[PDB]
Amino acid sequence: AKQSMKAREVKRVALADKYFAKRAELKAIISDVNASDEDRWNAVLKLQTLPRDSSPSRQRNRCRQTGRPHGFLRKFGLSRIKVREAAMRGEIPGLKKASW
Amino acid sequence: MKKDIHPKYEEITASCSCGNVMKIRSTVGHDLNLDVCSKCHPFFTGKQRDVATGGRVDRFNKRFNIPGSK
Repeated sequence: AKQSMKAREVKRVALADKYFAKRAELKAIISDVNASDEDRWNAVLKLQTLPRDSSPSRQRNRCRQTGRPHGFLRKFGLSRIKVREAAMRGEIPGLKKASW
Repeated sequence: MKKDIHPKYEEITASCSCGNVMKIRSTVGHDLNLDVCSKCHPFFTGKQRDVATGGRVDRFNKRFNIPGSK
């Protein structure tokens, strides 16, 4: 359900590439432990203001083929409902029902 | 002085000149408007904008976190 979160995610991967690539460990290099006596100063602590949407921490995905409100499953690119649906029709390979 | 109870003379009759400003005193802050509290800031009683002591390491310049091979 609901296209706006699916719309957000599709824009995001080109915006990951554009903002975040040049500014991945830059947080760490300029501020944190990699800034060992170098940087840590104001004249360099203005450089990362473009990436905020681009960040992997907002790259939630959900169901990669329709969208779904939570309950995503990363190994299929699918969800609870949509896995069962694809299995009924035999579209998924290697698929047992558990018995041992 | 009273007939049934007199003043004493044991320690309370000695040193008729002292002060805080006539003479030295080891304590200040006896006005109502000069008094301490020992406030230390909350969540910065020690340090929290901290220099690392659980993630300090030698300097590099890459882009990722233990990527290794890929």
